[PDB]
Amino acid sequence: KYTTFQGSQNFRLRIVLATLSGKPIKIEKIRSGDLNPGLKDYEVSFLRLIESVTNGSVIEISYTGTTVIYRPGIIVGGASTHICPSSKPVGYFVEPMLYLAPFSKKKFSILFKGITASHNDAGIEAIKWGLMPVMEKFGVRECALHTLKRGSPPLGGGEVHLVVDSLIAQPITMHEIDRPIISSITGVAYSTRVSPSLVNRMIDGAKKVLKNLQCEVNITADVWRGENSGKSPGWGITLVAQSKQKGWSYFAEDIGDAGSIPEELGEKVACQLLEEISKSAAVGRNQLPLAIVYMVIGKEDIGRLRINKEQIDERFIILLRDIKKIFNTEVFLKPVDEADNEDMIATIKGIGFTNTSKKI
Amino acid sequence: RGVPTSLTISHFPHGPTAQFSLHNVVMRHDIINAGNQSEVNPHLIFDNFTTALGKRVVCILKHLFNAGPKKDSERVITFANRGDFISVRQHVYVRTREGVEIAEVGPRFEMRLFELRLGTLENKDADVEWQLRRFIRTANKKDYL
Amino acid sequence: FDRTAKPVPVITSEVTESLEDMIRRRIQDSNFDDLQRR
Amino acid sequence: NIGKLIYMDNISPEECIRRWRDLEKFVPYFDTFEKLAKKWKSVDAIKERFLTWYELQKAKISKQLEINNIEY
Amino acid sequence: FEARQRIEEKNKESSDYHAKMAHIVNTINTEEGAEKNKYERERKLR
Amino acid sequence: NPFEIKAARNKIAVGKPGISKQIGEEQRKRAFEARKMMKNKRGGVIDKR
Amino acid sequence: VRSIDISDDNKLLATASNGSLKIWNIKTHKCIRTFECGYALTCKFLPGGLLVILGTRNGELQLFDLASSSLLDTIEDAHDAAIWSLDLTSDGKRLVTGSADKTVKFWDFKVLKLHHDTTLELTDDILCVRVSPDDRYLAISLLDNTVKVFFLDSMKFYLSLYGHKLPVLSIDISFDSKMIITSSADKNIKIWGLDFGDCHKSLFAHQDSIMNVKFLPQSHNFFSCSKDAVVKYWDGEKFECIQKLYAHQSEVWALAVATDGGFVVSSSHDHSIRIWEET
Repeated sequence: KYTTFQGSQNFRLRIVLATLSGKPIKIEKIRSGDLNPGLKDYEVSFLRLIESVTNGSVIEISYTGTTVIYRPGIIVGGASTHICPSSKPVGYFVEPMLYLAPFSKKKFSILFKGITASHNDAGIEAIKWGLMPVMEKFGVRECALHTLKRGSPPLGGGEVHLVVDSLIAQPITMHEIDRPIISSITGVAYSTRVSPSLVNRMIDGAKKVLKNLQCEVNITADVWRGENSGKSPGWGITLVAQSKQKGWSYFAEDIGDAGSIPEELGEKVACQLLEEISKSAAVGRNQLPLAIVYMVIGKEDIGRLRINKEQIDERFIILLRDIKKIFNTEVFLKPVDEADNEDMIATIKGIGFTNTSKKI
Repeated sequence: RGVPTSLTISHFPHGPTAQFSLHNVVMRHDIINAGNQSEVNPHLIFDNFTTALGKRVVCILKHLFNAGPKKDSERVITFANRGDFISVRQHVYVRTREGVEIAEVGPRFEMRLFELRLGTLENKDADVEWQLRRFIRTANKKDYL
Repeated sequence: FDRTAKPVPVITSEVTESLEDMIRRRIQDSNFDDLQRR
Repeated sequence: NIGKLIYMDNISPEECIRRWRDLEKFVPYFDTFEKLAKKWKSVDAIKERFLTWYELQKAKISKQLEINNIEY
Repeated sequence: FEARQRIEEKNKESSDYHAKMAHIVNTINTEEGAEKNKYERERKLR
Repeated sequence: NPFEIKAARNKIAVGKPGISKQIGEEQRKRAFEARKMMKNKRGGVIDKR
Repeated sequence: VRSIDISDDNKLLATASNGSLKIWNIKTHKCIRTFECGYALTCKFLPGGLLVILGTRNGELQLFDLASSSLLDTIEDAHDAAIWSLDLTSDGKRLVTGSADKTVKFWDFKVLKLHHDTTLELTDDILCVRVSPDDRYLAISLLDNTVKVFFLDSMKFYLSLYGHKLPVLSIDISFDSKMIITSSADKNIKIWGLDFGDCHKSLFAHQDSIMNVKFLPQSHNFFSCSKDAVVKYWDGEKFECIQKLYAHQSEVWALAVATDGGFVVSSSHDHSIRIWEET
C-alpha cells in the first residue's frame, strides 16, 4: 500500500534508497517465473549485512521467498565482520556500503572475507581508485579499502577492510560542466599464486596498445606472496585515467581465467578503457549511480553534472525511475550550447537530508 | 582432599622461602602405566620471565637442579609464564630427520607465586620481599603484582 | 558485576599445543637455559 | 523531450532509448573486443579530450544561491 | 568463563582509552606549543 | 599422546579432558559473542521463508 | 639404445648410435627390419604402424618403413645444427621438431614425403618438444632453463614458465589436457597446473638426474626414469612413489609406455631394454 516494486532489478539500489530515505519498501516477484524462484543466497546475506549495519530495520520474507517487506531503522554502522558467500564476491557487497557508509553513528571498520572479485562485478582496486576519488570530490575526506589479503575467483579466502572515518553531515553539491583534461593514465596489475612474468606479459601488451599517445602512462605491478595470495591462482588488471587538476577518474578492469593470454587481456582492458573514456562525460559510466545518488542526497539546492548522449541508456533510466519512485525528484536535463558534443547537464535539487545519528 | 594446593620452596640456609598455589595437577600414578621415569639430570627451559620478580623466581627455581647437564641429557622441563601462572610440564624426546618429537610424562601443573619471604620457613617474622595483592582495585590489570 | 582477579587458567588443547610447539621450537634451537659447571 | 520521455511511466527503457535515438551486474556495457580494437588501432579521435574567511564563506553560499536561481 | 572474558575485555578497553587520551593530549600539547613558542619569540623581541 | 586420556581401575577412557574443555569453551564462547552481537538491537529477520 | 617407440601392442622399436632402428615384437623378440642410418637419438611411429620418423645429431631428418625397402625420404640440412626430439600431433599428419640452432620447425606428411611449412625462432637452444594428445597445446624445453607452451591453431605463446635451476630435458602432458610434467637434471620433477601455470609438487627423486619422464595415458599417473638405473612410477593425486623399480644396471636413457593399458618398455645404457606389465 506504500511502496511496491517488481523484480530483482536494481535491487541493491532499491534497498539502499529505502534505508537512506527512511521510507518502508516492499519488493515482490523476485524472479517468480523460475524453477528456483525467490531471493538468492547472496542477496539474503546482503540483507542480513544491512541488518548488521543498521539498527531497528526489520526484514520479513514470504514463504515463497520472493516477497520482501522492509521497514528501515537508523544507520548505526560500526565495526563488524562479515563472511560473504562464494556465489558472489566482496564487490557486490561493498559497493552499496560505499554510499551507505559516511552517515552512520560510528566509523565504518568492516572486514569482508571471501572471493575478492570476478567478471561481472567490481574489483577491489577498481572501487578503490575508481570510486574513492569521486567520494573525495563529493565531500568525504578519510575513506579507504585496506586490501589485507587477496582472494581468488574459485576459492577466494581473501580479506578486505572497508574503513571510512569521515562522518560527513551531508555530501556537498557538485558542479562539473567541463570535460576533464585527462592528465595521467595509471593502473595496477595484481597476481595471485602464479608466475610473476604473467604481469609483464600483461603490462607490455597493454602499454604497447596505449603507447601511441602523448599521455603519461604508468602501470604498476604487484604479486602477492605468502598467505596474502588467497587459495587459488588468479590475476587481474585495472587501469584508471586520472585527471589531477580537479581529481576525476575513469577506469576499466578485468580478471583472467583458464586460457586467458595476458597480452590479449591487457589489450582488452586498454580498449575497454578507451570505450569508457570516449563514451563517458565528466564521470565514469560505472561511477554514475554513486554520482547521482550523492547529487540527490546533496543539500537543498541544485547541483549540475555533465554527461553525454551516450550515458542515457536503460540502466540510467531504471536509476532515475527508482529515485522518482523513492523520493520523487525530477532530474532536469539541460543541453549544453555547443552541439559539436551533444552533452546533457543534469541538474538535481538535493533532498535536504542530514545524518541524524551523530552524538553531538 | 587429595588435590595438592601449596608448594612451599625454602632454600633453608638463611635463604628465601617462596610459596606457590598449585592449581591443576595431573598424576601419572593415576593415569599412565608406561614404565619408569627417565631420571637423567635434565635440561630446563623458561618462557618469558622478564620481570625482576621473574628473574628472582627463576633463580631460586633453577638453582635446585643438577648443575651442568650433558648434550645427550634427554628430559627437558618447562616453566612457561602465561600471565603469572608458571605452567610446568616435562618431556623426553629424540631427534628425527624431520625434526623433534616430544613425549609427555611425569606431572603437569601450574603454580602462582603468592609469598616470597627472606627468612626461613619456621619464623613468620620474616620480612616480605614480595607477596601478591589480591584486593587492590587494579589486581587483574598487571602481572607480577 | 565486577570481579577481583583473573580465574584459574583452564588447560585446553589449544594451550597445550602452544606450549608443545614452543618447547619443540626451543629444543630445535637447542636453546635450553640450564646451569653451568662454574 | 528526454525528461518527459524518462518520467513517462508506460514505456520500457529500451523502447524509450530507441524512440529517442538489471543493475546487479555492475559492469558497464561493451562491444566486440576485436571490433573496438580494430576501430582504435589509431586513437587520435580522443585527442580532443587528451592533452578573509567569513567573506569567503558568504561569497561561497551566495554564489551557490545565485546559480541556483539562475538555473531556476 | 564469562569472568575471564569480560575482565580481559575491560583491561583491553581501558588500555586503548589510555592510548587515545594520551595521544590527543600530547598532540594538543605539541602542535599548539609550537605556535605558542613562536608567538613568545615574536613578542619578547619587541 | 598419553596425557589427553585418563584411565581407571579394571574389572580405559571415561572422557577426554583436552577435547572436552575445547568444546566446552567453544560453544559458550560463540554463545557469549552471540549475546553480545544480539543484546541491544531491535531489527530482526523473522524466522525463515 | 637412445630411444624407444612402441605401437598399440604388437611392434616396438629401438634407436641407437649406429642407426640400428630395430623393429621388435614382444612375442618372438627378433629384430625384424634392421637397417643403418647414423647417429640417431629420437624417433616416433606413424599411428597405423609400419612407418617410422626419426632424427639425428647431424643436420638431417629421416623416415623409414617396415614392409618395403628401408630408406624412403630424408631431409638433409633440415636444421643446420643438431636436432633433439620430434613429435607427431594427436592425429599423425604434422611433424614438429626442435633443434639447437634455436629453431623449432613443422613438417607435413604429403603424397610418401614431407614438406616444411613453418619455422619458429626462440631465444635459446631448444632441446625438448612435447605436443598434447588432443592438439590443445605444445610445450618446448629450453636450456636457458624454461618451459614455453604455445597453442596449435595459432602458436601464440600461451605460457612462459621457469624454476628448475638447470636445463629441463623432458616434458609430458596429461592424457586429458589438464596438467603437464616438467623434469630437469636436478633430480626434481614438477607437476604443473595448466590454466595459469601454478606448480603443485616440485618433488624430488632419482638422486643423480632425471633423464626421461613419461605419462601413463589412461589415468593421470606417470613413470619417471633416472640416470642411476631406477625407474619409478607415481600417482598424480597424492604424489607418493607408489612403486620403485631397481632392475637396471646403468643410465636408463629412455622409456615409453604403451597405450593399451599403460604397458611400458624401458631402455638403458647397458644395451638392455625390458618390458614391464601388470601384476
